[PDB]
Amino acid sequence: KERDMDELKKEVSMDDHKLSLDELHRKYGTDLSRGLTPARAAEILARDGPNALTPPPTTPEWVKFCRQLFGGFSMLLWIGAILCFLAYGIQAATEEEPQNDNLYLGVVLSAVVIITGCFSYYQEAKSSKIMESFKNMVPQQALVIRNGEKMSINAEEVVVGDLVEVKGGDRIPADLRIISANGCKVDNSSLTGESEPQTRSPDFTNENPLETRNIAFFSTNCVEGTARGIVVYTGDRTVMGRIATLASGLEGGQTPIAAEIEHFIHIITGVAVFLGVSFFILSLILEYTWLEAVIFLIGIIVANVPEGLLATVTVCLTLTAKRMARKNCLVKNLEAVETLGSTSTICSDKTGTLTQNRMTVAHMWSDNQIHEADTTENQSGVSFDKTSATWLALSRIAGLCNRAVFQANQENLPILKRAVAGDASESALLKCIELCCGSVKEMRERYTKIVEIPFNSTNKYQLSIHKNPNTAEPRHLLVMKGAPERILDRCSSILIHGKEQPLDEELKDAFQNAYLELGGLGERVLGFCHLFLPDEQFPEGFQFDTDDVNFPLDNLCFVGLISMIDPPRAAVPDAVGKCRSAGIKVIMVTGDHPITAKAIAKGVGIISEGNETVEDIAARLNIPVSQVNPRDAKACVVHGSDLKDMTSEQLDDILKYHTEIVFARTSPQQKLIIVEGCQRQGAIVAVTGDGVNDSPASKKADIGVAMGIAGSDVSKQAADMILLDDNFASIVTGVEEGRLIFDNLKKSIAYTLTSNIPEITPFLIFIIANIPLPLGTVTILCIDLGTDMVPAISLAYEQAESDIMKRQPRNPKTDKLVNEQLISMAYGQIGMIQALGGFFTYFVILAENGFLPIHLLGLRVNWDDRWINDVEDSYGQQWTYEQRKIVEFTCHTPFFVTIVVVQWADLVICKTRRNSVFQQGMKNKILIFGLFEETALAAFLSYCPGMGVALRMYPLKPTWWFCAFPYSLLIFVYDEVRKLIIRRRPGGWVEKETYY
Amino acid sequence: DPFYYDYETVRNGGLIFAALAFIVGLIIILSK
Amino acid sequence: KKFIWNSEKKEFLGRTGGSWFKILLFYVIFYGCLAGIFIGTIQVMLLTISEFKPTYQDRVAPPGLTQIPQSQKTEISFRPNDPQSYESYVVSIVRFLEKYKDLAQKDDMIFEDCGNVPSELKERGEYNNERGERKVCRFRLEWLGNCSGLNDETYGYKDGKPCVIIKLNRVLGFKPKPPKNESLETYPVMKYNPYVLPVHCTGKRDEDKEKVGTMEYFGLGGYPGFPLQYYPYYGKLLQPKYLQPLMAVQFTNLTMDTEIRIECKAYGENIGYSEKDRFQGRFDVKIEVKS
Ligand SMILES: C[C@H]1O[C@@H](O[C@H]2[C@@H](O)C[C@H](O[C@H]3[C@@H](O)C[C@H](O[C@H]4CC[C@@]5(C)[C@H](CC[C@@H]6[C@@H]5C[C@@H](O)[C@]5(C)[C@@H](C7=CC(=O)OC7)CC[C@]65O)C4)O[C@@H]3C)O[C@@H]2C)C[C@H](O)[C@@H]1O
Ligand SMILES: *[C@@H]1O[C@H](CO)[C@@H](O[C@@H]2O[C@H](CO)[C@@H](O)[C@H](O)[C@H]2NC(C)=O)[C@H](O)[C@H]1NC(C)=O
Ligand SMILES: *[C@@H]1O[C@H](CO)[C@@H](O[C@@H]2O[C@H](CO)[C@@H](O)[C@H](O)[C@H]2NC(C)=O)[C@H](O)[C@H]1NC(C)=O
Ligand SMILES: CC(C)CCC[C@@H](C)[C@H]1CC[C@H]2[C@@H]3CC=C4C[C@@H](O)CC[C@]4(C)[C@H]3CC[C@]12C
Ligand SMILES: CC(C)CCC[C@@H](C)[C@H]1CC[C@H]2[C@@H]3CC=C4C[C@@H](O)CC[C@]4(C)[C@H]3CC[C@]12C
Ligand SMILES: CC(C)CCC[C@@H](C)[C@H]1CC[C@H]2[C@@H]3CC=C4C[C@@H](O)CC[C@]4(C)[C@H]3CC[C@]12C
Ligand SMILES: *[C@@H]1O[C@H](CO)[C@@H](O)[C@H](O)[C@H]1NC(C)=O
Ligand SMILES: [Mg+2]
Ligand SMILES: [Mg+2]
Ligand code: NA
Repeated sequence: KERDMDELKKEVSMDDHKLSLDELHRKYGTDLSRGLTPARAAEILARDGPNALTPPPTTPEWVKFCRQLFGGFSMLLWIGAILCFLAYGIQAATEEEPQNDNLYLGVVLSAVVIITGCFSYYQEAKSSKIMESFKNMVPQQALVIRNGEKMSINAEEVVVGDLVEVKGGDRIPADLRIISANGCKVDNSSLTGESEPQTRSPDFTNENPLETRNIAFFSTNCVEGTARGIVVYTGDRTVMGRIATLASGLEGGQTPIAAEIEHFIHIITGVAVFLGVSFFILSLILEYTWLEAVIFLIGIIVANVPEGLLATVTVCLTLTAKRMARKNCLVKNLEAVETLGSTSTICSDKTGTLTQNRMTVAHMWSDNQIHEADTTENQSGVSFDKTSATWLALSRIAGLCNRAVFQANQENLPILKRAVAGDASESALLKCIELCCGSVKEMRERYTKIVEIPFNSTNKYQLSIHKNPNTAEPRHLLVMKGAPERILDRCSSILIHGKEQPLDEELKDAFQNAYLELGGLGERVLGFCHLFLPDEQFPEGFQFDTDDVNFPLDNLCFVGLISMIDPPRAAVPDAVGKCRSAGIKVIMVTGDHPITAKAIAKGVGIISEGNETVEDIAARLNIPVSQVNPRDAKACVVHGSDLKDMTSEQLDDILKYHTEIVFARTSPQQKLIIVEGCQRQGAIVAVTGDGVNDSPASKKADIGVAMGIAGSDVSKQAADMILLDDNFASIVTGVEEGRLIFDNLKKSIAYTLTSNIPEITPFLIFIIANIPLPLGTVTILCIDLGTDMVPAISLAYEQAESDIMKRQPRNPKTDKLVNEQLISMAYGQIGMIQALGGFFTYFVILAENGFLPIHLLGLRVNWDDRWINDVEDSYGQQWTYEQRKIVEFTCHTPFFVTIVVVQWADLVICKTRRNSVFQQGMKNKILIFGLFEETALAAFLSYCPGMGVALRMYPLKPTWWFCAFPYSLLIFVYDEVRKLIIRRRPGGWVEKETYY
Repeated sequence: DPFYYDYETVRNGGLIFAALAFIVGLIIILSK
Repeated sequence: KKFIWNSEKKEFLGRTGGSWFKILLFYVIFYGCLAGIFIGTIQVMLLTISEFKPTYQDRVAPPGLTQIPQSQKTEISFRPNDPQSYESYVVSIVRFLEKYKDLAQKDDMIFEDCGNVPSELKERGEYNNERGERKVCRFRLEWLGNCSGLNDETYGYKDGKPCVIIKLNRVLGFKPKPPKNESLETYPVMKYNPYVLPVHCTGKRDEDKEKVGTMEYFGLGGYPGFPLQYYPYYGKLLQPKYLQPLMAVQFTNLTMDTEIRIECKAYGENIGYSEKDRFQGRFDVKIEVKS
């Protein structure tokens, strides 16, 4: 009965914060100023569990090893090995001197699955081994007030209903209920997704427990100020606890690559049992008994199983995963490497993933003119004109009138990614001055501060006064900053290029429109002004104490507005554009304010410049918003408050009739519903996030991508891919590699599937025409697990035939990894020519040694006999047993060589699916080495001392090595003209029937 | 007698070719 | 999803009718061209070989040594009383010697009377077709004394003390070369070393050599071997109805109700052996006359 437990977690949380202080004191029974007694503390601590998320479900190493020993591809080889021991059981107990070929093969198939499990397991486990090196769990302490005394205990030693105090810089331990605030600003970024530092007030503000201000949250950090509260929720019953436990209990789904592998096995066994059954019935119709026919059935079906294709595909995926690890893109799953390419809808998180999740100085308003600043994390953009008097004024208004400085170790760290204490706004301003205006150390101490006036609770303004060390004027310098409404009410002078002017409305309205431009853009604007103090009314000894009116509040000189916002990450816009360039539907999913979400969406590409929403049209026509037709709005913003009152059909409609969607104010449990909505269409979903709100989303999606450093640990663990460097362009890299490895995979499949026809046809016509065995078992192993290993792996190294980032994403119902065209090529045409080429060399060796092909009919009866040492050929010669068996084995060896020779041309025609070998180019050095290794290995398996003994692969007369050349060249020419007709005729006969 | 094939000549030659074709591919994958 | 059989928009087994015809026609033309190509190349291959000689003859360098009772495991186990116990043997012996009767070798245009004494080799020119159909030297059953008889349709053979004739593997152009007069300890044999290929039987270990008491050999004129006047072979095309030499071996003093191993080793310079092929040159048999 765990279904009800998960269902009670998918629902949005409820609370009881909206209570009076006396009612709360009665419900929890705790002194609001002294707290509770330590006895009651330990009494609860040993009553419901310590304040800490219960550990994740430990995964023993033998479990995931056995996991790698199963699955889709491995299970096929398991039924094959079991069928080998079954056929061997039928062969041992029923006939004399049974041949050890079947058992010899069964153990090999088992070893194939086991070794593949060892390699793949060591790989997937290595990905988690480097993950255990990223958990830097520093046990932090909490400040709890108990028995009237403040004490710092461990966060796990905290109980329910106890007084807790926080200092600006501390992390909120458990979920509290704010009872006494003082300039408290917490960071609910990793949880609800609120970007700007949200303030916390003891009064009840909103019915929703998340948007309200009287609740402190788990894993949130106190940015500035102090606050008191009562611990309402502890342990897993917390907000982020109820989210983490939800992510740990959700389903993973089925990767698309796994579905393609399953369907591929379906076709493989579909034709395997078809040929095995039709030939079993045909064999019984001929002459063979049930005993023999069963062995034939098992042989035909098992032979149709690509034995080596398992490891070649596993390595094929591991190689592509290596390039992911090089670019700091870790994949915990060995198949999730491909999922980015088959993706068609990306649900990205705004704060932390799309944006830098850090307040930064956006624009300026110098000389009645907007000036955009560099808002990149690595500082690689256009710089504003920084050589004017208005700049030297404004920069000092920021470099002096600000309560923000650096810290101890902040000396070698970069200018932006360094720790700064104080307000987020003041930190951003300090950074922009420390970068675009020299330094602030000597620039701040050069002006000895006299008096300061901090921000007010009402009419927020921060002013101060400083001395003037300029060697041109010994007067004073008064500076002030504040909201753009506080500076407009206390100013009359205006600065321009160095001189002053009145507050003329012709330029004051020019200030108002510039305020609404930076305001409607989702940014927070600030005003900076200063005024000279006459040294004749306030000489260099008058200490204007902070009591009464000592400075001229009005007649100040305004320098310019300075807006700010959390900017998007560096390559995020270009990357989003690249995704849309391929056809990937980008949908922003965040729980922040729509005012900022829409602005950042416009600034990254999720909202195209020109497309309007249902509200934008109404605002453009001065008409009620409920009149316009939603079909006229290509894009739409969805307020999460409205999403609560929606059904499945409605969200389906939101995604069907709107191309650009922006979900705002969405709860963590709602992101799950959004992802499921995008999945109800039938498309592939990739959710990129960082905070804990993206944990259930990054878990239910087909693939979850978490940020490596700027993301929490819950969502990072519950994800399928991690961007260790937070470079969002790795998403574009991933989708490129996913489509690349998909097509290259098809090529490797067609390669290994082509060799099956010449591997099985000798045994088929062996039964029909009753000729001596043309191809042995060990030789087949030398082909599937020997020579063809390097070619198949080298085929994965092929590059793009055309621009893959241009074509639309693959359709899951139409574009399959193994379509019926591929089987018509490998099993149908190519492999058939290879089989004929092998039978050619067969008849060549036998006819040259005295057994003409016409005479080989019905000869296997006495040929396979061990004691008939007087078998007649076409010349009348009598061959013994070993003398004719030597010819049979030295006939298997050139058949093996023949397969290698035709596989040369097959590997080259498989290198290009649509292009020509001349167009593409033999630059795949892995493939070149594949051909040379394949050839030299085949030659070594024939001319080495003891091959005719260990493997019965006797040496070959040099004339045999050329019996396969015409068939190989034939295959090359036919497939080349096929790829040529597909080039000149993009119609579809040669395409829709063969082009796989 | 025609009932004898100098197998050692072809075998030794095939081994030398097998060694050369392998080391050539090795040099191929070592572009330096 | 697996009921794509048909629809009202024409699909059968997955595709339409016109598509089935297009694909079937293409595959028929394609496979027809493939068959024609394979046949043409196999024809060129047929043009690279002659009718009077196999190109490669090195895989039959050491000729074999077979026997008449092609036993399932080279073992002769029967009862001296029960006639049905040894029927499988006698049937094969009669069918083998059915082509050696005096009535079978009656045409004088294809048969030539070699002689009652083993003589030198008979080379009938080259192996080409410039000459007509070569002659085959006759070999009457009378040469194998005590293992031929003048019996009726059923050759009443030996129940006690059985007979096992040996035969040298027929090889084209092979000229047998008996060992030099400097015989390196070859188990007492007659002094007719120059015109007959010697073949001597023996046990296999100290036990088999003791159980087998006495052996009597029979051949052309009384020599235990094959006369050189019947070699070399000129192929089935140029010498049809050819009769290779035969030599019988009878085991008189055997230990009844005991399986004993016999190794009949043929000696000569052009006769090789093999530790892997117990039939190349030598020959093994497991006789057991259980009463
Ligand atoms: C009752 C009478 O029995 C009289 O003996 C007979 C009977 O007992 C009947 C008895 O037939 C055998 C024999 O012909 C040998 C004949 O042998 C063929 C089938 C069994 C094989 C072991 C063998 C060697 C290749 C091998 C198959 C098994 C397959 O599964 C393969 C492993 C398969 C692969 C699958 C894959 O994944 O890769 C390749 C391709 C072919 C294969 O490589 C060929 O299989 C046939 C079933 O021949 C004996 C001589 C004696 C007296 O007359 C007595 O009175
Ligand atoms: C062939 O078998 C006959 C028996 O039918 C053997 O004739 C006997 O020979 C011995 C001498 O070895 C005489 O003592 C007997 O009197 C003979 N008996 C008969 C009935 O003739 C003959 O020796 C055998 N031939 C060979 C070459 O061993
Ligand atoms: C044939 O073999 C028998 C043995 O089966 C020989 O006769 C035996 O000789 C030993 C003495 O060495 C006696 O102990 C046995 O009693 C004899 N048995 C019989 C049945 O006589 C006999 O000498 C052999 N004869 C020939 C010609 O080889
Ligand atoms: C031993 C002998 C008799 C077996 C004969 C099997 C031949 C006739 C079979 C084997 C595989 C078959 C082909 C398998 C693949 C294709 C593509 C498919 O979409 C239509 C059928 C078609 C075109 C088949 C035509 C007939 C075919 C070539
Ligand atoms: C249209 C053109 C290019 C096709 C011409 C066919 C050529 C390439 C084919 C036809 C017959 C073939 C030959 C058939 C006979 C022999 C002898 C044999 O023991 C080895 C193979 C060898 C040496 C073949 C080499 C390639 C060959 C000459
Ligand atoms: C299509 C072309 C470019 C591929 C080049 C590779 C060909 C020409 C090479 C690959 C393997 C080679 C063979 C390797 C083995 C033998 C046995 C040796 O004792 C004599 C040479 C001989 C008979 C070679 C003939 C040439 C050969 C067939
Ligand atoms: C072999 O030597 C013997 C004497 O040792 C002699 O009688 C016989 O004629 C010789 N045979 C040949 C062919 O030289
Ligand atoms: Mg986030
Ligand atoms: Mg295979
Ligand atoms: Na997952």
